[PDB]
Amino acid sequence: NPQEIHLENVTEEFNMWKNNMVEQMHEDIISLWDQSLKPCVKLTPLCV
Amino acid sequence: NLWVTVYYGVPVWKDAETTLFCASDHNVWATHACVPTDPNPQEIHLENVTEEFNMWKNNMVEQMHEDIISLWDQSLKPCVKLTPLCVTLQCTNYAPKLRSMMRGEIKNCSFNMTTELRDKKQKVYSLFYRLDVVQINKEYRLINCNTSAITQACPKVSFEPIPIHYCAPAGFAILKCKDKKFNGTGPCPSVSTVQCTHGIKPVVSTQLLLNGSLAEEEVIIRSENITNNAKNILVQLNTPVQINCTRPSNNTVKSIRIGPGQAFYYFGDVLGHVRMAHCNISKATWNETLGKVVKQLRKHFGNNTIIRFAQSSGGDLEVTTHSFNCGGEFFYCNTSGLFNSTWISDSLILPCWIKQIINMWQRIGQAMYAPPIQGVIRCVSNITGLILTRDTTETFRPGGGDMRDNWRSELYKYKVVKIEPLGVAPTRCKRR
Amino acid sequence: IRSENITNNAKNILVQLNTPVQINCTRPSNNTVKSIRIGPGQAFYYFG
Amino acid sequence: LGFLGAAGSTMGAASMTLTVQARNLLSGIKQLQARVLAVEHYLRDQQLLGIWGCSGKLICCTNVPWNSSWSNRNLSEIWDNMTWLQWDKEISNYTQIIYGLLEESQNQQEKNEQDLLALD
Amino acid sequence: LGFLGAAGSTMGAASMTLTVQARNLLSGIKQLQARVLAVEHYLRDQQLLGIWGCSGKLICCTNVPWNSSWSNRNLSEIWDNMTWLQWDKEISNYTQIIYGLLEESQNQQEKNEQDLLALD
Amino acid sequence: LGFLGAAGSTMGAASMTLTVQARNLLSGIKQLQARVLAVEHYLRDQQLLGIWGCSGKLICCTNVPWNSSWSNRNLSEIWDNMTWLQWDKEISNYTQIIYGLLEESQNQQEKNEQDLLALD
Amino acid sequence: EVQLVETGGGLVQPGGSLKLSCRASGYTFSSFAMSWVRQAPGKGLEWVSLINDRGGLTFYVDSVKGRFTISRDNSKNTLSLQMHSLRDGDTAVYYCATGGMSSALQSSKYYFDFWGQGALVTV
Ligand SMILES: *[C@@H]1O[C@H](CO)[C@@H](O[C@@H]2O[C@H](CO)[C@@H](O[C@@H]3O[C@H](CO)[C@@H](O)[C@H](O[C@H]4O[C@H](CO)[C@@H](O)[C@H](O)[C@@H]4O)[C@@H]3O)[C@H](O)[C@H]2NC(C)=O)[C@H](O)[C@H]1NC(C)=O
Ligand SMILES: *[C@@H]1O[C@H](CO)[C@@H](O[C@@H]2O[C@H](CO)[C@@H](O)[C@H](O)[C@H]2NC(C)=O)[C@H](O)[C@H]1NC(C)=O
Ligand SMILES: *[C@@H]1O[C@H](CO)[C@@H](O[C@@H]2O[C@H](CO)[C@@H](O)[C@H](O)[C@H]2NC(C)=O)[C@H](O)[C@H]1NC(C)=O
Ligand SMILES: *[C@@H]1O[C@H](CO)[C@@H](O[C@@H]2O[C@H](CO)[C@@H](O)[C@H](O)[C@H]2NC(C)=O)[C@H](O)[C@H]1NC(C)=O
Ligand SMILES: *[C@@H]1O[C@H](CO)[C@@H](O[C@@H]2O[C@H](CO)[C@@H](O)[C@H](O)[C@H]2NC(C)=O)[C@H](O)[C@H]1NC(C)=O
Ligand SMILES: *[C@@H]1O[C@H](CO)[C@@H](O[C@@H]2O[C@H](CO)[C@@H](O)[C@H](O)[C@H]2NC(C)=O)[C@H](O)[C@H]1NC(C)=O
Ligand SMILES: *[C@@H]1O[C@H](CO)[C@@H](O[C@@H]2O[C@H](CO)[C@@H](O)[C@H](O)[C@H]2NC(C)=O)[C@H](O)[C@H]1NC(C)=O
Ligand SMILES: *[C@@H]1O[C@H](CO)[C@@H](O[C@@H]2O[C@H](CO)[C@@H](O)[C@H](O)[C@H]2NC(C)=O)[C@H](O)[C@H]1NC(C)=O
Ligand SMILES: *[C@@H]1O[C@H](CO)[C@@H](O[C@@H]2O[C@H](CO)[C@@H](O)[C@H](O)[C@H]2NC(C)=O)[C@H](O)[C@H]1NC(C)=O
Ligand SMILES: *[C@@H]1O[C@H](CO)[C@@H](O[C@@H]2O[C@H](CO)[C@@H](O)[C@H](O)[C@H]2NC(C)=O)[C@H](O)[C@H]1NC(C)=O
Ligand SMILES: *[C@@H]1O[C@H](CO)[C@@H](O)[C@H](O)[C@H]1NC(C)=O
Ligand SMILES: *[C@@H]1O[C@H](CO)[C@@H](O)[C@H](O)[C@H]1NC(C)=O
Ligand SMILES: *[C@@H]1O[C@H](CO)[C@@H](O)[C@H](O)[C@H]1NC(C)=O
Ligand SMILES: *[C@@H]1O[C@H](CO)[C@@H](O)[C@H](O)[C@H]1NC(C)=O
Ligand SMILES: *[C@@H]1O[C@H](CO)[C@@H](O)[C@H](O)[C@H]1NC(C)=O
Ligand SMILES: *[C@@H]1O[C@H](CO)[C@@H](O)[C@H](O)[C@H]1NC(C)=O
Ligand SMILES: *[C@@H]1O[C@H](CO)[C@@H](O)[C@H](O)[C@H]1NC(C)=O
Ligand SMILES: *[C@@H]1O[C@H](CO)[C@@H](O)[C@H](O)[C@H]1NC(C)=O
Ligand SMILES: *[C@@H]1O[C@H](CO)[C@@H](O)[C@H](O)[C@H]1NC(C)=O
Ligand SMILES: *[C@@H]1O[C@H](CO)[C@@H](O)[C@H](O)[C@H]1NC(C)=O
Ligand SMILES: *[C@@H]1O[C@H](CO)[C@@H](O)[C@H](O)[C@H]1NC(C)=O
Ligand SMILES: *[C@@H]1O[C@H](CO)[C@@H](O)[C@H](O)[C@H]1NC(C)=O
Ligand SMILES: *[C@@H]1O[C@H](CO)[C@@H](O)[C@H](O)[C@H]1NC(C)=O
Ligand SMILES: *[C@@H]1O[C@H](CO)[C@@H](O)[C@H](O)[C@H]1NC(C)=O
Ligand SMILES: *[C@@H]1O[C@H](CO)[C@@H](O)[C@H](O)[C@H]1NC(C)=O
Ligand SMILES: *[C@@H]1O[C@H](CO)[C@@H](O)[C@H](O)[C@H]1NC(C)=O
Ligand SMILES: *[C@@H]1O[C@H](CO)[C@@H](O)[C@H](O)[C@H]1NC(C)=O
Ligand SMILES: *[C@@H]1O[C@H](CO)[C@@H](O)[C@H](O)[C@H]1NC(C)=O
Ligand SMILES: *[C@@H]1O[C@H](CO)[C@@H](O)[C@H](O)[C@H]1NC(C)=O
Ligand SMILES: *[C@@H]1O[C@H](CO)[C@@H](O)[C@H](O)[C@H]1NC(C)=O
Ligand SMILES: *[C@@H]1O[C@H](CO)[C@@H](O)[C@H](O)[C@H]1NC(C)=O
Ligand SMILES: *[C@@H]1O[C@H](CO)[C@@H](O)[C@H](O)[C@H]1NC(C)=O
Ligand SMILES: *[C@@H]1O[C@H](CO)[C@@H](O)[C@H](O)[C@H]1NC(C)=O
Repeated sequence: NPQEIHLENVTEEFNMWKNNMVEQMHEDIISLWDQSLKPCVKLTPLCV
Repeated sequence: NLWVTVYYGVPVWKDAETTLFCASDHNVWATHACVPTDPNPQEIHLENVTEEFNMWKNNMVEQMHEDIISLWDQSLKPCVKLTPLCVTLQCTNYAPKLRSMMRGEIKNCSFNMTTELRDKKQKVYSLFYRLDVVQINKEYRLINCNTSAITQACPKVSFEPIPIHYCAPAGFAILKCKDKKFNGTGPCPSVSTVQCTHGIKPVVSTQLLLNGSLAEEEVIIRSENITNNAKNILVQLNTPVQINCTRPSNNTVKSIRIGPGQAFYYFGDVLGHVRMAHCNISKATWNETLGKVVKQLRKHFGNNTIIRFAQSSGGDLEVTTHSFNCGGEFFYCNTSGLFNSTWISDSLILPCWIKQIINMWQRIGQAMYAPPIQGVIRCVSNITGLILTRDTTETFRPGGGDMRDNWRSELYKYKVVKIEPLGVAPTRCKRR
Repeated sequence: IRSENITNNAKNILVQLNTPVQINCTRPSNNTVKSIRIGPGQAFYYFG
Repeated sequence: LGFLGAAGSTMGAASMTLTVQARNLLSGIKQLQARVLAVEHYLRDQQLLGIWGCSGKLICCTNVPWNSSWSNRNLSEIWDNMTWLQWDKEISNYTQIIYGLLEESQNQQEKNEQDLLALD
Repeated sequence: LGFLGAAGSTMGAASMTLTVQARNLLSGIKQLQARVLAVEHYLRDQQLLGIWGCSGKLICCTNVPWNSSWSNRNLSEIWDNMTWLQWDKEISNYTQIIYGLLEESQNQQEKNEQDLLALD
Repeated sequence: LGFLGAAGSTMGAASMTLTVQARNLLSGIKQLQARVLAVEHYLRDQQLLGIWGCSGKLICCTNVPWNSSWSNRNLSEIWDNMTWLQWDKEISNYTQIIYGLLEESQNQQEKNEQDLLALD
Repeated sequence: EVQLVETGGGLVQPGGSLKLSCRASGYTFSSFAMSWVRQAPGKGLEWVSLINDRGGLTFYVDSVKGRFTISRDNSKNTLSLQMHSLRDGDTAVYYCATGGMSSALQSSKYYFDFWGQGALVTV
């Protein structure tokens, strides 16, 4: 139940270019990606 | 007529052991991961407070030791593993016509080295110091092959001993001792409280301590038990002795790829002359320095007791020679020219040498390969203290090996206590 | 006798005894163990 | 003064710096554990104090009389001529007794209040 | 007795061991998380008691009348003949209603006190 | 309304939703650190509020007079013509002064209470 | 040696006001509670007011409760009494005295240790 409350009569300043939520998403995506490749086969024997 | 009254916020404490956090303002020490610093490290003098200190039971020392070993291992973990180098080497002498001190010190060896593709090998020539190789019966192996794999230290990570401050967690406080002539134990009457210690440089050395603090007034000699020959004596000097060390050889560093994104750095050649590494100590300063040490030793041993200094007795280089890291090279120096006297009531040169295979902190089983440093090295530091041991005369010899003593010499002034702000006392009131 | 469902033959039955039964096990052979270094700091132990 | 500045002063004088001490009690695994533990410690002292009937007060008195056997060294002798660090040793073996009494002579108070409020 | 020793006793008798239970609520990632959660849980109950106007108390009464629809069972029938574990089931569907009433009939009190203090 | 629903309203109306806001303040290493920090933050506000002599209260008042230099803006025509977000900026440079005064005119009260209770 | 010295006083007509004061030395001023005691010409001794050592708690006899203020200044080592709405029944010698209540940490007294000589007030 993702409730949302309208903040009637509230005006607020936004700045998408300084939004650190982006940085967290960036780092979490890379981390999940990398973690998922740890339990896998290495192909170093193929560098021939 | 009196009633129990409860007070919260009472200024009392007990000795305690806790986890301290560090702060400082890449490096081997993860200084970037240790940065909750404090620009205003306020200190509060406590009037009329006398506290008992004991530097030999100070758990701040044990934590510092553990943190340093841990940081070292983490920082130098994600580096090239030189397992392809544990091969038979064919070696000759680098400068076979040399008639100097360096004759026989540098070997010129060949390898059958791996390369980027698994299908090929490459022939590689490199120079090694004598102390890094073992003849196996031409026919040499690297010394680490006997016990362990070796990792190349990352060339991008500095060994400079950047200062680290230790800060208390809330609920705890750090107390400074601050008496003059404080010998490590007992009741300093000049105690003050701080949130966080001053910065301590994690300088690692044996025999002589470098770049540390100085005694305020006179040489201070400290020991867990001054009459127990099984214990070390830590001597804090009130004056620095300047030491100038160098590596007078212009070396060229070469590198090759040994795998898919892996590279090995090595000592290629020498430009100009081949000369022995060494350190210069003012002769007059050193003699004055020992005279001060002896004067203080006589306070415990007698002014009619002959005191002599002597050469270290044996064991491996970390205990028989002075050692330090200058410019990234690991030096070992012969201190026999310093500890040679007998006291009864111009410059000195320590020959030195370097080696690239290093076993830190007695961690047998994990070796580090120190990549060579390009160019020449000059390094200047002062001796701020020394470590001595003991055999109608007393004989003192240089000690070392256990790094905890290097840290005891900086943390002797501090203790950690737990604040216990709750207590009772009789007063005259009844609540209702 | 304990079972999640004693009438379900697909389940295990755990039986707790009120007396121990002593069991004496052995390997009646005098074996010699040898070891070989197989790498720089690694050793293999084996039945010699 | 500042935190622990009154540590070497008398109990009486030091009773005026309780606020200073209180504010400095409360603000990678090893460090995180230390922070969690500091919080648990803080809460245990607050719980205990609350059990005794002393809630937000830094100074509070109760109905438990002082026993003469609990180092009853006069009164001015301790408030004017002793520090808290010394007092903490003078009665170190009696704190569990005192704490038990403080809890007991609270539960009795709560029952009396509950009954009085039931009168019409 | 000891912790939970009164669990099988009647509510009246068990109301006298509240101190015992309260003191047993307070004191590698999985274990550390369990400790952090124990603290968050504890604090939520303390916050709730504070909101209801009942802070440093184990027992406190308020101005919310008992509604007979909330499982009326006489009075002595409950206190002298039921355990807390049974009572907990008798009114399990009404605790949210009761809690809401306890919060509302506090906010009304805080405002009335604020206004009375404004009289000269 | 709901959490922060009154954020755009006047201080007057907003003062009636304090319960709503309070209940939403309190409830892998980086996630655990965030939870621990939220607890430390919460406790610091509770400690501060307790030091000032205001414990289990959402609204309380004291003996520190309002200084005219602290953004003197009428009363009735501002209290009900301003939001809390605006007020917060109007006095942002004075909160440390006010907080210091709130502690001083509490420590004085604790000492006066302790002395009055000592009159036989 | 205690030095409690009263000043002020004089003749003031009914409904008027005056201020008495007492300066003191020898004893740490700030360590003691102080009071004013009235000596009417025929009553001898009447307690009038008490102030604690920090100057925060004051107590009065009902007869002056809505009229008199007792005050202290620990930097000046001064005790004072401000009288208002004076009546004929207030004619008396007013004495500065040390004693009465205490701090709850220090052996409460409930008696007067030292006396000044007294200012004369006539209404
Ligand atoms: C005892 O304290 C002294 C004083 O701090 C310390 O000596 C100092 O060591 C540092 C590093 O060895 C010296 O700094 C060097 O100065 C030269 C001057 O041209 C620079 O070129 C060096 O930079 C190179 O290495 C860097 C490593 O990351 C590279 O990033 C850089 O690009 C260069 O390659 C470096 O700055 C400093 O001059 C000396 N100070 C003195 C007085 O000699 C001494 O080592 C300490 N003792 C011990 C045992 O550590
Ligand atoms: C590493 O190699 C050395 C060299 O063979 C072994 O130690 C030698 O043991 C003989 C036995 O008398 C000594 O005389 C030599 O002086 C030793 N050399 C050194 C350098 O100590 C050494 O034991 C090997 N290490 C391991 C783990 O086997
Ligand atoms: C400090 O060192 C001295 C040695 O100089 C210790 O004294 C010795 O203790 C052993 C214990 O069995 C005795 O057998 C020796 O006879 C003692 N030596 C002398 C000269 O009496 C001393 O105990 C050490 N201090 C502590 C605290 O252990
Ligand atoms: C230590 O002192 C020696 C002198 O005893 C220095 O050696 C001289 O260094 C200069 C530098 O070019 C040479 O030209 C001289 O020929 C050297 N003299 C000798 C006798 O070899 C040495 O450099 C000093 N080392 C340090 C680190 O200062
Ligand atoms: C190590 O020894 C090798 C073998 O002598 C040196 O390499 C030779 O250098 C001469 C100099 O012109 C060349 O003509 C030879 O062809 C080289 N031999 C090989 C196999 O390449 C080598 O330079 C020595 N290493 C150093 C650093 O001096
Ligand atoms: C215990 O196991 C028995 C055996 O499987 C379960 O009984 C069966 O339940 C299904 C449900 O439709 C019936 O169709 C079968 O005919 C039942 N078998 C018998 C032999 O009656 C029984 O329900 C299980 N008990 C529980 C609690 O799950
Ligand atoms: C496994 O088989 C080998 C091969 O037969 C045995 O080794 C031989 O033992 C005899 C006994 O004297 C020697 O003479 C041979 O020279 C050995 N052969 C080799 C290649 O060394 C071996 O002993 C058997 N293993 C065991 C455990 O019995
Ligand atoms: C003050 O403490 C003393 C003990 O420190 C209490 O006296 C004890 O009371 C128990 C009760 O059974 C007796 O058995 C002990 O023998 C008593 N001890 C002594 C030394 O007499 C005393 O009752 C306490 N006083 C108050 C008022 O609580
Ligand atoms: C006790 O609770 C009952 C419900 O559990 C309340 O009765 C309800 O009151 C609302 C008010 O609008 C009515 O709409 C419902 O129909 C009522 N329910 C029943 C069953 O009548 C009751 O008023 C509460 N008692 C008190 C004193 O508040
Ligand atoms: C209200 O605040 C002002 C300052 O913002 C206080 O006035 C200051 O008082 C100090 C005390 O010595 C003086 O040094 C300053 O010069 C004063 N400043 C001004 C602007 O007057 C004022 O006293 C406070 N008022 C109250 C009632 O506390
Ligand atoms: C490399 O392997 C070849 C194979 O015959 C051998 O002849 C050569 O000497 C090896 N090189 C070194 C440096 O051992
Ligand atoms: C340090 O001072 C204490 C003071 O009692 C003394 O007992 C101890 O022996 C001293 N240390 C040395 C090395 O003498
Ligand atoms: C070392 O050799 C390089 C080669 O270019 C030269 O530039 C440098 O100055 C030399 N260093 C010394 C100390 O001679
Ligand atoms: C070390 O170098 C400095 C540089 O000025 C020199 O003055 C000093 O004497 C040197 N020390 C020694 C022992 O030669
Ligand atoms: C050390 O200095 C003292 C100071 O007088 C001097 O007498 C002594 O001979 C010096 N020692 C040496 C070895 O020069
Ligand atoms: C050593 O000299 C000091 C100087 O005061 C003296 O007190 C002490 O007794 C002397 N010790 C001996 C063994 O003579
Ligand atoms: C240091 O020089 C002395 C001089 O004889 C020698 O005995 C000693 O073994 C040398 N030390 C080392 C580690 O080579
Ligand atoms: C110690 O000094 C004597 C004096 O001649 C010298 O012969 C001896 O070799 C020196 N020892 C060392 C280790 O330098
Ligand atoms: C040598 O000691 C002095 C003493 O003040 C210090 O300033 C200087 O930095 C020290 N030398 C080094 C290289 O740290
Ligand atoms: C275990 O005991 C319960 C008690 O009601 C019974 O219903 C159940 O069937 C028993 N199960 C077995 C396997 O005995
Ligand atoms: C196994 O062989 C060893 C060889 O020395 C012998 O000592 C040991 O007693 C034997 N063990 C048994 C159980 O026969
Ligand atoms: C320390 O003792 C002296 C003794 O008179 C006292 O005056 C001083 O105030 C004391 N220090 C503190 C912090 O009270
Ligand atoms: C208790 O304190 C008072 C304070 O003056 C002192 O006179 C008295 O002698 C003390 N009691 C004892 C037994 O000394
Ligand atoms: C208690 O009085 C004595 C009298 O000399 C003094 O030395 C001592 O320091 C006093 N205690 C305190 C805590 O000031
Ligand atoms: C606490 O008990 C120990 C037991 O020996 C005793 O020495 C100590 O003095 C006691 N402390 C108090 C405050 O009586
Ligand atoms: C258990 O029930 C019996 C029934 O008579 C009662 O006497 C006993 O006290 C009860 N136990 C507890 C713990 O209340
Ligand atoms: C209900 O309360 C009445 C009050 O007198 C009592 O008599 C009656 O027995 C109670 N009911 C039960 C079941 O106890
Ligand atoms: C309440 O009384 C009934 C009467 O039979 C009894 O069975 C029940 O156990 C009693 N409840 C408690 C908690 O003792
Ligand atoms: C709670 O609601 C359920 C819904 O079926 C009901 O069975 C249960 O008895 C209710 N509990 C109470 C205390 O009324
Ligand atoms: C927004 O402003 C209007 C202006 O009259 C007001 O009526 C309304 O209630 C305000 N909204 C909120 C949430 O206060
Ligand atoms: C100040 O408050 C008074 C109260 O009636 C009001 O009339 C006046 O307009 C207010 N002044 C303002 C908002 O400037
Ligand atoms: C305050 O009154 C003005 C008058 O127009 C209005 O515009 C403003 O929105 C009011 N402020 C609030 C917070 O409602
Ligand atoms: C706080 O000080 C700054 C300093 O420039 C000022 O601009 C700001 O308006 C001040 N805030 C208040 C509430 O006065």
